[PDB]
Amino acid sequence: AKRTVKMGVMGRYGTRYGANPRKRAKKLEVSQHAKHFCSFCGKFAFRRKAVGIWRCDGCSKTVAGGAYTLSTPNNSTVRSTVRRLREL
Amino acid sequence: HPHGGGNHQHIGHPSTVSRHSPPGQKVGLIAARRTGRIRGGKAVKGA
Amino acid sequence: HDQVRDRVVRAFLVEEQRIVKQALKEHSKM
Amino acid sequence: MRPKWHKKRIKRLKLRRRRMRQRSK
Amino acid sequence: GPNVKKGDLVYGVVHIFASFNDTFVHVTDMSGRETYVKVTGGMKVKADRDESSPYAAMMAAQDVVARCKECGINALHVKMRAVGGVRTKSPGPGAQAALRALARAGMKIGRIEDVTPIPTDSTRRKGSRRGRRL
Amino acid sequence: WYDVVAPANFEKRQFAKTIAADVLRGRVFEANLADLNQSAGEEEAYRKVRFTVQEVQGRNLLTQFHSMEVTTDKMASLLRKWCTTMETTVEVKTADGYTMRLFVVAFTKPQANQQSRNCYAKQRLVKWLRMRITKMIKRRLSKVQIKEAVSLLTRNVLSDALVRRCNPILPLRELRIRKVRVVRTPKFDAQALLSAHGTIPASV
Amino acid sequence: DTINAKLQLVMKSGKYVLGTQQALTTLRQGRSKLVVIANNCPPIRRAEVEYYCTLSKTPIHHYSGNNLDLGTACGKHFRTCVLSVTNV
Amino acid sequence: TTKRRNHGRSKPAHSRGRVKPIHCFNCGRLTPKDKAVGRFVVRRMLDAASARDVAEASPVYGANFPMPRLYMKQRFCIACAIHS
RNA sequence: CAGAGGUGAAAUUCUUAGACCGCACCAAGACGAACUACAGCGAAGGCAUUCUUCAAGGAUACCUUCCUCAAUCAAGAACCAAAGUGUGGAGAUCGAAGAUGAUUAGAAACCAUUGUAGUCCACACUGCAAACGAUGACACCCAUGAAUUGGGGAUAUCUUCACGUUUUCUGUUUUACGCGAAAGCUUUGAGGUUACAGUCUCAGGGGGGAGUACG
Ligand SMILES: [K+]
Ligand SMILES: [Mg+2]
Ligand SMILES: [Mg+2]
Ligand code: NA
Ligand code: NA
Ligand code: NA
Ligand code: NA
Ligand code: NA
Ligand code: NA
Ligand code: NA
Ligand code: NA
Ligand code: NA
Ligand code: NA
Ligand SMILES: [Zn+2]
Ligand SMILES: [Zn+2]
Repeated sequence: AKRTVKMGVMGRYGTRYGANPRKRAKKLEVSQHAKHFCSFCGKFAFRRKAVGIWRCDGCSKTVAGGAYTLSTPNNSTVRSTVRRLREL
Repeated sequence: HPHGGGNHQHIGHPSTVSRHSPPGQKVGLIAARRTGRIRGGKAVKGA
Repeated sequence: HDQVRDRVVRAFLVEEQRIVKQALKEHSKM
Repeated sequence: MRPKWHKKRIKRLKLRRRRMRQRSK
Repeated sequence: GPNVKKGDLVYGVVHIFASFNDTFVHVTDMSGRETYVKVTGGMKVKADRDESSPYAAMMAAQDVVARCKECGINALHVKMRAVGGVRTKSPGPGAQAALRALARAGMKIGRIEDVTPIPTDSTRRKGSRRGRRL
Repeated sequence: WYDVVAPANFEKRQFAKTIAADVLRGRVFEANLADLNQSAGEEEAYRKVRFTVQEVQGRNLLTQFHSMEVTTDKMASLLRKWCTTMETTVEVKTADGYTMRLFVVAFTKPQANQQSRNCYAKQRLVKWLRMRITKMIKRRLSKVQIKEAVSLLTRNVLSDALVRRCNPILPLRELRIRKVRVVRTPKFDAQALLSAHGTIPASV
Repeated sequence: DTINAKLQLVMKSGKYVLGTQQALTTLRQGRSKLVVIANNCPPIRRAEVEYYCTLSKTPIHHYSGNNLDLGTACGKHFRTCVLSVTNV
Repeated sequence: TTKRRNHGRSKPAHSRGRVKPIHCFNCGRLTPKDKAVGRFVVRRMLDAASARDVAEASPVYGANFPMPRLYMKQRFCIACAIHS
């Protein structure tokens, strides 16, 4: 059965910190405890080991990036520009 | 502290202090060019 | 054993690639 | 008067009624 | 002045800015980085309303010729303009009077061009979406 | 008082006067092409040529080509309600190292026996015409010096090549180069500047 | 798309093999007709296969797709990196 | 009571949904482009009295070379067109 | 170098260390004039600089394949101008609130100078418009003359593809019987209805209270 209506992983806090701060922290907590895609090995295998360290147990590899997510939106621009300049 | 004391909790004097104040007197907003909530664009901060 | 095997194969293949590239450069030069 | 102005008056009265009901409850 | 014979013509550029509020008669060189005389219609009339009138712009032209002949310039290239931009493109009332008074005063008119600014695509202009409710 | 000298591509030099050497250089002087080339074709009267000062010799200012543009009255006149207007922007680098941007405008015309109200073109043919114009301009202007490039544009010999070579694609009422601007210059060379002007006129 | 259709036809009526070890075995036995490798492959791992193909004079095709893409083209629910066709 | 079968604009039953508005020439009011009255005007810079004086004093303009004109497109709101 | 601005007229402003004006340049943010129209595209809301790129959509051509697979809908779902809300950017122009001039018996307004939120972007909400053709979707018949957009078939001109004539399919507009209280509609109906039956679906029952109260 379903155990909470809307308060998900944040249900461990009880009634204790304010609805909006809990709702704001929930998205980052979910993304930080999720599992992310590995471009090499082609599967969902990346897990966080500290505030910016992501580790893939399949390929046995560690990557630097993002506090609560594997890739930040700012890095996509850098990779696109680098690839285009290399193509030139 | 320069701000301590009183029967109510308050600062008796302006909290903007000079750039030439001696150590011990330089507490508060130091050499502030402006105070209050900014309306409009936010400028850059620094010399 | 797997690390030793990987190192052996990598050594051989890299040396072959280097030899081919250098020979191609010299043949273009001459 | 203008129906838009009358609707504004109705909205203001309804908002006041909701606030009064919340305070009185 | 310049080292030329009496017959030889020395050429300048006159910028004529005719809005509804006022009129400008500005004389420069070909580059535009050096100016000789600048007389406006508001320097010859004691009322704000008469600043742009064709009469007021007429006097601004004559006093330009008096000083210009002293500087050693006898011919002018015309560059007329209006407000432009996001505003009206129609020139003001004093544009005709300013140019005509230059010709009768004894200035050799060269080539005439229209240089009012025009936007390829512009910004929003004054007034609401209801316009000016006069 | 100083004198402004145009390069050797134009016949009537010494076209302006002005009223300390560091401040003088860099000024831009504008003149009408009909005055320099001294021709009565009634078509070069609508072209303005700009020159920039690079070196002052005595009281003579030695200039170099800056830009060229058609007057607003002529450009406004060639617009018709039931036609198609096409524009093209081309950037080409010459042999010397000058890179220039060109703007080209073309208009459609109806056929001799056409009985339709309008003469709109098709987007496929407009794109094909645009592709041809940039290809030939990039080819001819990239193998000549700055002196030859100005002569081609001012003498109106490059424009006649497009109208002849692109009329089969679409019937054209008129095709003109609206504006030419120099957007990049190489390093300054004293020897190159003197060669362009040849024998300078004397000034008093 | 042509290569995907051809591989589908081969799988419907032919004999193929998945896996680096089995592909190398087919190359050693001289029972291989074509080898297909995906793009996301480690350099040394792909280099051994390419070296064997060159030595045996066997044609080699580069898929330019993920290993998950190659598995989907093969019509499977698992990722495959190397494919060896023994009978067409 | 419908006054015009085109409702004062050149937009039929259903072929468009929205047309970019433009500012009136005089008051600056925003009106749809197909509803605004639009005229293109070409006018002489100077009138006959002033043109004769300038042409006589100009070594460039004369019988053969004509004087330049001003070409503009003017779009007005329906009110500004009636008053003008 | 002695004013510029603003107005019916002025005052609101700004300017001798100097505005307004003229020339070239630099920075940032919006926006792509004219051509632009009883034109084109989209289910609607909506959509105009060029080049490269990704997945789509309609019409046309066909002696290709399949064989009733369809029309319209409670419940349910998705999208939806502007204003507005939250969190991060950006801040050129314009500009609710406000401030200072005008006007007026009076001006809180209309006019002038400014000016914050807004306006622009990404993500997440809101779910309303004279959201109008004030006209639900699908199918059949129907008179005349215009045009015009896209494709196809047959048989007078120009340059080294465009155009002319006649048919044709799809769109998109202008100008008879019949109908209507009238205004008016009219191959794309508001026609074919007391001579009343092609199919489905959403609303209405004199005017206010009122789209209000309670849930
Ligand atoms: K609408
Ligand atoms: Mg004053
Ligand atoms: Mg303002
Ligand atoms: Na103290
Ligand atoms: Na306190
Ligand atoms: Na306090
Ligand atoms: Na005035
Ligand atoms: Na004034
Ligand atoms: Na349906
Ligand atoms: Na908005
Ligand atoms: Na106002
Ligand atoms: Na926005
Ligand atoms: Na509604
Ligand atoms: Zn991996
Ligand atoms: Zn108006």
